[PDB]
Amino acid sequence: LTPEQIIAVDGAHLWHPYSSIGREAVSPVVAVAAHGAWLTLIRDGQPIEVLDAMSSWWTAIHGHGHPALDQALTTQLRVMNHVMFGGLTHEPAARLAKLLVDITPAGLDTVFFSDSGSVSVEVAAKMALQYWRGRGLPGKRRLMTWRGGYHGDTFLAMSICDPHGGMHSLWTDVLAAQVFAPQVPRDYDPAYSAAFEAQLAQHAGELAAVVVEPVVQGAGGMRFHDPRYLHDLRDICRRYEVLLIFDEIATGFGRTGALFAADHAGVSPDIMCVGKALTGGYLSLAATLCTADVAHTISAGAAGALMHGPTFMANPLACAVSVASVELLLGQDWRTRITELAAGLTAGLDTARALPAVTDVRVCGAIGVIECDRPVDLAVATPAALDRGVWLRPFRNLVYAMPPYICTPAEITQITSAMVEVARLVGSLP
Amino acid sequence: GLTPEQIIAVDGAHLWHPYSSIGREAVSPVVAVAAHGAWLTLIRDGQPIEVLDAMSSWWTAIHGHGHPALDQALTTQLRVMNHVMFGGLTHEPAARLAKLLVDITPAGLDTVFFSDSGSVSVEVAAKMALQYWRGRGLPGKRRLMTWRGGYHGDTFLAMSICDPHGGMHSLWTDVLAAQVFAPQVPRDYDPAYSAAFEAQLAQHAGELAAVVVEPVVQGAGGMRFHDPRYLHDLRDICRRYEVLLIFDEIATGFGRTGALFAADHAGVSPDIMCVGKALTGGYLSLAATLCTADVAHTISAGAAGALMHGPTFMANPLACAVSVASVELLLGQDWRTRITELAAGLTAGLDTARALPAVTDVRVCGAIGVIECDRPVDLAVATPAALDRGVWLRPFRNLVYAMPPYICTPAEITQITSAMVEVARLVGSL
Ligand SMILES: *Cc1c(COP(=O)(O)O)cnc(C)c1O
Ligand SMILES: *Cc1c(COP(=O)(O)O)cnc(C)c1O
Ligand SMILES: CNCc1ccc(Cn2cccn2)cc1
Ligand SMILES: CNCc1ccc(Cn2cccn2)cc1
Repeated sequence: LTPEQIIAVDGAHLWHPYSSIGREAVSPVVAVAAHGAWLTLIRDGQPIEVLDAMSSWWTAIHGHGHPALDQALTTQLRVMNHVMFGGLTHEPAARLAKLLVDITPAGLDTVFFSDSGSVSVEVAAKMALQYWRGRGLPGKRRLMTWRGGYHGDTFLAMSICDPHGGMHSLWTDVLAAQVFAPQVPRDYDPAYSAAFEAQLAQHAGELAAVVVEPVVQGAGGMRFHDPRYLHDLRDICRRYEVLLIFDEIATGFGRTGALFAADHAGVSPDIMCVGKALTGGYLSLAATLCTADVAHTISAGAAGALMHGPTFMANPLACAVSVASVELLLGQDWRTRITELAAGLTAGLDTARALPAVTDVRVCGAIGVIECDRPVDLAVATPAALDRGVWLRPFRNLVYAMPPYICTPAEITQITSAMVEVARLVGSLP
Repeated sequence: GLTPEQIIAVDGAHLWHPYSSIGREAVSPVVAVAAHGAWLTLIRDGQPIEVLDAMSSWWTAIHGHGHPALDQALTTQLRVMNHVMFGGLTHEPAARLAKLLVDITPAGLDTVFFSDSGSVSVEVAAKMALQYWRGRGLPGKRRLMTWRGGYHGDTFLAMSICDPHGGMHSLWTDVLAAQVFAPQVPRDYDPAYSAAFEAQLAQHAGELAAVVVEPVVQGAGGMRFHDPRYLHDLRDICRRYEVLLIFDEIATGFGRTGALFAADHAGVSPDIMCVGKALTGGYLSLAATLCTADVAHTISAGAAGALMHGPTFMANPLACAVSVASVELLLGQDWRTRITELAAGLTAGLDTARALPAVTDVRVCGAIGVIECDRPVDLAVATPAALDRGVWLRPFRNLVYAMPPYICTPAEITQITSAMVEVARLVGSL
């Protein structure tokens, strides 16, 4: 298919994320190649090279077409594409589970693989609810979280999305009614933790778990909070016997400057979800980890087996590329790499602070954010970014980047310059 | 990795398997070290043996493992573009697959929403149905109706339409969305069943968004078959009472029941349809939810807004590319004759099971062969019995069944059915 043919088929038949099909002002851009940190897109009938500043929704940490990851896939493809995990096991699953248990916060020694982040959150919730059924306390059936959060798009995951500002707000009437603490602040305030504890204490007998994104809340607004809050949550949850679940689907694998964001606080949750960067952006995969005690208790009493089992559970292809991606991360000085990236983002975004439509500029590891005073118009932002050789995808009032770890300092500067210019056009601005 | 004994050790310590109580399962996973064509290489007593994948790896590997055309499609795509985000970008594999799917599915399904798993595609179908009625200004239409014996995945909304009387999610009924269940659909056609279904639906019509069923064959809920005429009745009932019709074809799609889609046996089209499993030929996780023009347009009518769903790996180029090849390979051969031959082989090979003391029924529909027993099938007995006969079988409940790859030769089907009969014989010796 030519790019024009692709556009025609796409307009007629393809539903895109978070959209009203046939009603979007900004049409999809055709992508025809991806190599390293760069995408080849078609614009005005011609190929242009642009930086993947979004890492393809925060997944492509080593860039595209990395030879180690490519070859891990093709090596597994030759041996065994896939077998059912119901009754069988295999080397890629074992290798990946071993790696994940070793690098995640202490105590997480059991791994349930699934095919997507939203499913891994549903699995985490199922684990927490079934845990309490195994304990003979089935009244512990609600979840608690703080506002500003996002945990995926399946119906239980939607129930812990921010109720007012979250994308799933219109569904509140049909979702499980969960417990919400106020928005966690950026700076540490002991009063916030005290109030969280008081609220949790009131509901403890009906709460299976607290579920939060640690340190960085991504899709709900790119908000950062002090890691000390996580220390407090761990303490509160321990004292009131509520399980602690960390959703690290966005924060995992070095993105915030630590291997997992939990590590900024030295905290271990009872259950943890990972995904996105897990596969280096090649294939869909996610995992839910839990402690041995959680795993055992889930089938205690009359609770029985954990009744979940995705058809493509522990897919050899996805596991094999994930193993390579994780090993590639661990085999380099990733901490210094992310520190350099953060410094580049900070330096490059500094001039945005003085722009009239900019409310805040903030950086956490390989995450750089310009918060604006109005929603960002994609019809204006997209051409401006492409004109500068950068693929950016703003949402709400945020112009942000989560670039591949392989970006050179010059590439980071190109990205930040494009971001600054997009921000200038938000408030330029007719 | 890397030896089978090392794999077993890691697996035992760290890996949760589907539908199981980790650390409490009597039958350990068998190590798989390769798969090619219709065969798996499994480790039995430290030795690698080749056995037939009679299950098609949970009903996905319709062309066998490592089919050169599907391998090639994957590697070709890998060399150009592994993945880009579908939020703002489009690409050739997504367009090619969407065009194929709209062309080969029941008439009227012209819009495709890709996702990463079958369970998610069911949640998307439900979200579409609910949002459709919100767009029509009828937010009271928010429940689902189905018949008993059904299965639709493991995420929490999908669980709500699993049969709560003995279905795998039966313990959760108290916390799931309360749906409307008609009695078990009979095998033989009885107009009285449809008349009763209609009377029940009529009472709930004002609160029903959709009827959701598996057409012709109910898989995970019990390998039950029903007359396709029932689907004709459902279409008519749904039309007359203004309730959407959703067919979950995740198990029945792509030729499995002898028609390209099971709906084709009845000559009807649903308003929304889910596909998955065999979609990728069993290489990678992918699923899709299709809907009519009316559903797509309405969903964002009446101020209902965008469809707020968007999997991170939505429309993954690798998964789409191998699916295009799988679908084209199916369409480019006389698949209908192939399935007819498979059905004849299964029927001929399973006939001797009817006389066995523990066998209550033997039934075949397309490339699906089922021996139903009068007691649960002990995996500890069935597994080595089948393996010693060169066949991988995975019974569940009281069912010894096969859904073999379409590439199975008559000799291979004879081998599969012989193993099934021996398993059934062993069941009845208690
Ligand atoms: C396999 C299947 C699903 C989806 O289950 P997953 O484990 O998510 O693949 C849904 N519906 C039916 C009828 C199925 O057979
Ligand atoms: C991306 C993400 C998810 C899962 O979303 P998917 O679209 O299913 O990948 C869940 N939680 C968080 C915090 C995420 O960033
Ligand atoms: C793989 N998830 C869907 C699915 C669920 C149950 C079944 C039947 N089964 C149950 C246990 C083993 N197989 C088949 C597919
Ligand atoms: C891809 N599903 C998770 C997810 C949801 C929202 C966002 C933020 N976003 C919303 C629109 C474009 N980006 C990022 C990841």
